[PDB]
Amino acid sequence: SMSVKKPKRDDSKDLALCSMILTEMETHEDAWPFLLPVNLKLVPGYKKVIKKPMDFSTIREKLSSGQYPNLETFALDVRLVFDNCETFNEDDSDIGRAGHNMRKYFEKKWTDTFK
Repeated sequence: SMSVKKPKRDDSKDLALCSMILTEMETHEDAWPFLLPVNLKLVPGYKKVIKKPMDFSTIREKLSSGQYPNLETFALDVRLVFDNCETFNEDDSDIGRAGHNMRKYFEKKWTDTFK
């Protein structure tokens, strides 16, 4: 509350560490469905169904331009990429399996880096 604060967690490395995680996601072999925005002209149904499209390149631009106020907003966009993927793709498809794998990969890096 006013003049009553928990001890200050060091957040000065968060930007660099989120960049490193994102590099590792970008370079994973199953990253291909997620690297670029879904082409809303060429993929029927995507525009209407997925209210908030997200992809790694868009996260990279937002990161590089100070559009994440803190590490939680960064994790919310990463998770959005995988939540979108599950919304649009069957579990038993290459892209559906890609999303589950990437989410797992992300969550481990996240826990090991910050928890």
